[PDB]
Amino acid sequence: ASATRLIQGLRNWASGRDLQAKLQLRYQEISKRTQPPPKLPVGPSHRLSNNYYCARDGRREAMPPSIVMSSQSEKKAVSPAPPIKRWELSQDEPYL
Amino acid sequence: TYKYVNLREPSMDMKSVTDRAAQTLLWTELIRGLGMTLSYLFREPATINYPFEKGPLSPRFRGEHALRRYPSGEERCIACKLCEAVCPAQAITIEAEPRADGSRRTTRYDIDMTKCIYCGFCQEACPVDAIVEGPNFEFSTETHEELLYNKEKLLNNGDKWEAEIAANIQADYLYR
Amino acid sequence: TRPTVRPRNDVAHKQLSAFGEYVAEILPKYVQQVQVSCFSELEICIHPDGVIPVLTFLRDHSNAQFKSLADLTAVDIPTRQNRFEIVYNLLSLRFNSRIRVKTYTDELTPVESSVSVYKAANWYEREIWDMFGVFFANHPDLRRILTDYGFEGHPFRKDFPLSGYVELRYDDEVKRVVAEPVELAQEFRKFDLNSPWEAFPAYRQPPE
Amino acid sequence: IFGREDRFLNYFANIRWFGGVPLISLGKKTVKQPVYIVDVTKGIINAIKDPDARGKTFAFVGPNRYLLFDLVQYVFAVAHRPFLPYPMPHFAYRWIGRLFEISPFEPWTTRDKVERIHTTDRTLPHLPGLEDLGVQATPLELKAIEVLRRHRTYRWLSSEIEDVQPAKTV
Amino acid sequence: TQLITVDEKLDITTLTGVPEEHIKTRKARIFVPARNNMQSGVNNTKKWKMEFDTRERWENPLMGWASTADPLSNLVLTFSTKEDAIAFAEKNGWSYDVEERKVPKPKSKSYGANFSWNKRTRVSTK
Amino acid sequence: EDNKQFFGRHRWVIYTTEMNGKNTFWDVDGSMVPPEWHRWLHCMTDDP
Amino acid sequence: LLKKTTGLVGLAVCETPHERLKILYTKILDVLGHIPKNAAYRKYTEQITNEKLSIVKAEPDVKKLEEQLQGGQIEEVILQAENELSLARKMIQWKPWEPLVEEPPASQWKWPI
Amino acid sequence: GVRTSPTGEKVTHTGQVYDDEDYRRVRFVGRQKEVNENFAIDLIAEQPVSQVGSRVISCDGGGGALGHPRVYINLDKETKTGTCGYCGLQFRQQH
Amino acid sequence: TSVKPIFSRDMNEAKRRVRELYRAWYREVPNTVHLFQLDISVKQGRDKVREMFKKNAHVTDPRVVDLLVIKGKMELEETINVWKQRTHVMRFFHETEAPRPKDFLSKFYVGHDP
Amino acid sequence: HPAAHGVLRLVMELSGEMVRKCDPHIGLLHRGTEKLIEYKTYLQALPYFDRLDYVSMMCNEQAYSLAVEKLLNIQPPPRAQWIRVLFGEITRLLNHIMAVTTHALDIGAMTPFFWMFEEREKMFEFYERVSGARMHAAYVRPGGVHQDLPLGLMDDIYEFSKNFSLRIDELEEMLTNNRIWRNRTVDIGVVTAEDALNYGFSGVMLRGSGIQWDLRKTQPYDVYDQVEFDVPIGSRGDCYDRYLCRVEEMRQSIRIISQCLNKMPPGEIKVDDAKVSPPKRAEMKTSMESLIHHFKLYTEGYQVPPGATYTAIEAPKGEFGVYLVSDGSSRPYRCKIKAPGFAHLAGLDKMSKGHMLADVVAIIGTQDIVFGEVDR
Ligand code: SF4
Ligand code: SF4
Ligand SMILES: [Zn+2]
Repeated sequence: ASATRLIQGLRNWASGRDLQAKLQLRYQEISKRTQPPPKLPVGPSHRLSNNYYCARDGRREAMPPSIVMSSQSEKKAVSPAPPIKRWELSQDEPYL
Repeated sequence: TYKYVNLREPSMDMKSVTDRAAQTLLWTELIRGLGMTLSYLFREPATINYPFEKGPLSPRFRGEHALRRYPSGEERCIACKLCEAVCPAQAITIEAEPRADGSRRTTRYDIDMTKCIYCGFCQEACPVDAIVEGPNFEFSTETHEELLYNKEKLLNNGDKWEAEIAANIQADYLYR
Repeated sequence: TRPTVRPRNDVAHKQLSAFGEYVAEILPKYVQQVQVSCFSELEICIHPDGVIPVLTFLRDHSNAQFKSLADLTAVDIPTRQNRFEIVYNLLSLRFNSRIRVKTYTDELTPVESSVSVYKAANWYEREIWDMFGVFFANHPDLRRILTDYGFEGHPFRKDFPLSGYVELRYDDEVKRVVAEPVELAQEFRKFDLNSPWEAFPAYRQPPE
Repeated sequence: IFGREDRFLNYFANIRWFGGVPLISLGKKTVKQPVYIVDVTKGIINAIKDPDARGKTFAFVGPNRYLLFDLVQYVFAVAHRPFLPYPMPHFAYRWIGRLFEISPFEPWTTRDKVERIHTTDRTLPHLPGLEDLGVQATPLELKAIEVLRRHRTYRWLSSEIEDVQPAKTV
Repeated sequence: TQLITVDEKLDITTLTGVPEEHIKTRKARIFVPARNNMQSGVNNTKKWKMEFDTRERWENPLMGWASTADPLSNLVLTFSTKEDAIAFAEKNGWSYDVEERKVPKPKSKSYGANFSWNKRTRVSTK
Repeated sequence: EDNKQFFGRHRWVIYTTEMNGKNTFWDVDGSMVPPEWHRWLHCMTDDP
Repeated sequence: LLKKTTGLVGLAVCETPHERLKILYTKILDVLGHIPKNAAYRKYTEQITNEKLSIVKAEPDVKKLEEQLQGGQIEEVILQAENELSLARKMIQWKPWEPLVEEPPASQWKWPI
Repeated sequence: GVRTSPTGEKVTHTGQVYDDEDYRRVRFVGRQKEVNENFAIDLIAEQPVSQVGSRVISCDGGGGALGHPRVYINLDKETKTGTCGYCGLQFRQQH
Repeated sequence: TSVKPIFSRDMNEAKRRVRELYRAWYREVPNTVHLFQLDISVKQGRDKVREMFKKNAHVTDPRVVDLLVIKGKMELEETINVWKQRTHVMRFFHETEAPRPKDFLSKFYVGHDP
Repeated sequence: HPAAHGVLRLVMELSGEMVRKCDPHIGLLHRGTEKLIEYKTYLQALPYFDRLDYVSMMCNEQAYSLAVEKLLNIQPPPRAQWIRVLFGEITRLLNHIMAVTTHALDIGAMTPFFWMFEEREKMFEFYERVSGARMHAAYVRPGGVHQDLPLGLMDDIYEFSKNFSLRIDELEEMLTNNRIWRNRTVDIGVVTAEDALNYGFSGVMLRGSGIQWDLRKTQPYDVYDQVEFDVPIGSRGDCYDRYLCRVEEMRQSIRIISQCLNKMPPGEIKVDDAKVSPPKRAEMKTSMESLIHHFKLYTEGYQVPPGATYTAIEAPKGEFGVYLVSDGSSRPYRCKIKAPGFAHLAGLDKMSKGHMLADVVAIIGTQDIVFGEVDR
């Protein structure tokens, strides 16, 4: 955004779009290189009361895999999951 | 949740067929591509003038390694060997012994820059902020063994870039 | 256990257990073990002699339709007499699921190739021949795919060391890249990082 | 010493540009026994490692003694080039030998190169050789093809080592 | 029947690609590792290990690093039982030394023994 | 500095012709910048 | 409906889905008739194929049949029927309803070691 | 405080110096040996001892989160001064 | 003790396959000498083939020798087409490695290795 | 060769110019990654995944982190999940720009390469601002992310995502409507749906063949079920439909980036389990348990419960899978990386039947293949 108006007009005609609204070169609109210092918050476990680790352990709740059939009725046939629902068409740009 | 890309059916009427035939015989979209190149001819190029015009960076940048000091002259490292235990490429070699005043200080601190992957595990596993990854990246050498930094080179780099390393740490220490 | 512990899926666990019982009762000749992990994954440990009659079933049955072969893997565990564990990962797009089929073999006994089931395995098990030495019988083109042309030995075996027995360097007398016995300038420092205290009591093996 | 980067076999293979490789009385009076470069290098290495090699004066020679005419014939037979020698006197050889030395760059030949090429190799059996340093002398027939494969044309570039007649030694 | 009868011992020495120098000169050791006495945990003494003898390690001329020429310097193998380790050892043609597992002897602890009446097990202080 | 130019071109340096006893009239170097100016030149801060 | 394309590449439009599906399902049932009754594969395949054949017979339309068969397009349903028939022939050839071939070793499926 | 070896080579703060008969000095001829002239022991010996009026003291090295972990130093002994493990600063009870 | 065979039911079929592989290698050697432009004779290549075949001469297991035959056929296929370079073919001739000490005295002189 | 992606050896039997057989010899970039992964801890093997797909770094980071978190029975905080999804979509834009521009470069259009590498440089600047390294960030870790965003990054991402639509419009004006571009891609490399399914193809290879399958819609992960986006579907299986699918995926990635920018929640960045994620550096220098956990995490590492799992994500090249087997120690017993490039290069032989030399190079380009992930 420093070129003269003739060059901007010829450029806009040749491109077919408006390039002055969206320039690929950054300018003073970007964020400043210096910022105020932040204050990051704490998580949900930063408490002084009722914070026992045995009640919120993640690794210790893992279990060995549940072995079902091992070699040491008229039930229905079963799939691994119900069949996936049919995908709906896009309502924004259906291209149809 | 899906769209039918490239399934549009072309028209059939005489005006659109004449338009398509005119585009075929007169090459309209080739002129469109020529016009787009001509538009890109008249823009400001994004080329910076190195080495007078350095590219933008961040205070978190990882480059050459350095050893810091306390603000009294004492070197910060107390030879805890966390950095060589967390270095994934085993670039850090540490050997330590008690010195004259009984302080736990290093005797050998070697970083192989050709082994180092520049990921900042050592600068984030250091409990006393001793080893840091400075912002310098223009340190290419002409010989392989010059990229084998001992303790003296790292201490000299720390004394050379302390005035920048301290400012970068002061900028970025609240995110850690 | 709300904000940190990963949530548990029980419907998928029940469905996978039911499908594991279904597969085990359909094929009692080859299926040895069926297990469901805590994060809802199904493992079917089968006999090697049923590598082909199981997989095609999962490829062709109307209730399985595992049309995709995601990954073919091999695991080297030297503590067993059948040290090699070949694992197939199958993806079913119709029923939106994943299954795992495991089998065992040693160095000498060949196992039947599944190129007649999934053609992607045409490369995949070939990779195993490059890195574990498991010979896949009835293969179209079985040769090395990742290692050097004159390379000897299978690198991903656990008894194979990290650095190889040879290294390449340029020699100006013979004007050639030559292979020499390895001499590391700095040894790979082996670290003993195992904690001597028991971590998970749920996996405590009973003593002898 | 002959090798890949030498100036002994390559010189003989490069005489063919000028003409028909002239010699002094066809080169049938001078006897030469060239030696491989790797044999000399191994001899030097062993002499460095030998505590009993200090103070000696070794003489490194090849295994077979050839005449110059048959040596040039074998060189041109390995290189697969036509070999048409012709008599040329000794005094006229230095006259054109000094013509090539007036170049400011590296000269192609000098009078001294002509003198040393047409000088027969003396035999000194009293001086210890490569065998006393534990080095076996590699014959010219094993490495001549490796040296001279660069000078062949495209027509005979793919011919093997054994498709040649070895020269007669004395 | 698609099965054959093989009566000879196992031999995968010619298929593993190891050179003979690191086959006929190596001496493997099969052992339960010793507990670290600075600690008190016993979880590191559960599985048998196969280790190899230590070869020459010298100093680098440039940096003083520990240069080596032994490819099997950092090869530790883990086995559940002694028989599996010995079968893996004789399968690959390695001469081996087997060390027996040293289970500690159980004691007879007694807190009252610190307060005996006519014995020498009285604690001087506590 | 000239902030009217686009980002990446708003700060530049003209190197000297004499640095540590070397004639650097032509052979300019990117490592000839002191660190206190290396912070500002590489756009790491807004304060010189 | 007379669909111009099925939406997938290399899959042709089937003009008569009902008759082809009936033919394939009847052929599958006739092939599964040879398998012994105590094999669970015969019972399960017969159950699902009889349910699918009742669905195909009951619905005269194409879109409603596709939406209530839960298989997507009718062409992949026909392809799945063909694959089921091929599996039925291979299962007759294999006979996997026999007991287990061999017990595994005692330390074969134990993790961790 | 860098001393000079009789060969002319400089001695580092560790005390490393190549011997007269050591061949590895060929790496230094025509070039320089990189040593640091700011010795940490001499610079920490110039720091004055801080007099405080408490039995125990807390040291973090200064700067808060930019220093070492905070430790506690006892100053019961009056013959010697309690020294920080990380920073090397020494404190003394003034009584 | 009943195992699954790979190719040979007994030792006879396995040694027949070994014989056929040796015939194929002996026929193939002059072509690899000619195409790779090696500086060695055909007899040297054939004696190297014989040495590599006699290196594994102590194998008395049908499955192991079947795998050896498979690997030899793989190497033969890799050298019929030019997939190996000159370096890969010449790596069978250790031209750059000095011969190690053999007797006890020289091994005692040069290092601690047995 | 400028056509091959760095290291690739096609031995091609040609009938003059028409290809009769293609033999892709690979392994020139085999580094032996998944043995050294077994020889290192989990945090030490985390930067290994930045170099498999060296244009999809945080996607592989997210795959490895999801596998380790599944084995650890923990989950990251919501802000970490939103950051991971936003940077995954930025990474998808990076990979798709690389794929389309390099493919057009081997076809012959070298100008959109220079047009889109400026946007690539801007995204690399975002990477450097958020992690400190331009490509190999090592940012996504098991338990969330390593560090929080620097202030003012969201506005820069917003401006870049504002102008990137015009950049894509310029590229599509250049390449899509061109007749010469069509003549190289209209009837080249047609793959049927069944042959794509049976060859282990995943991602765009399926989606260009009309197969409706996306792992962010069918088997979604952390917060991909909370965003809204469309899935492009091809019709003919040629290179043209898949190029159009990639461009539409760039558009939908921009849509997801905007949705993630407008919906970022406050909170932390790591899990609060200090036995898995390291504590804050201010807490390490003050508390005792924090220092002990910092020591034992940066020396030994956390202990993963024993077991095996297979975690797959939708990388821009397709299904990216990790098979992780842990024996209860602090180092992985086995870690196999399933990359789509292996299956795509395996199917390249059937892809290039009856085609020409330039058709073979177009087929090579239309599969976005990097060989670090192919050779592992
Ligand atoms: S940056 Fe990473 S690779 Fe380099 S020395 Fe530090 S820990 Fe090692
Ligand atoms: S982590 Fe820091 S204090 Fe510890 S040894 Fe390394 S540099 Fe020294
Ligand atoms: Zn202090």
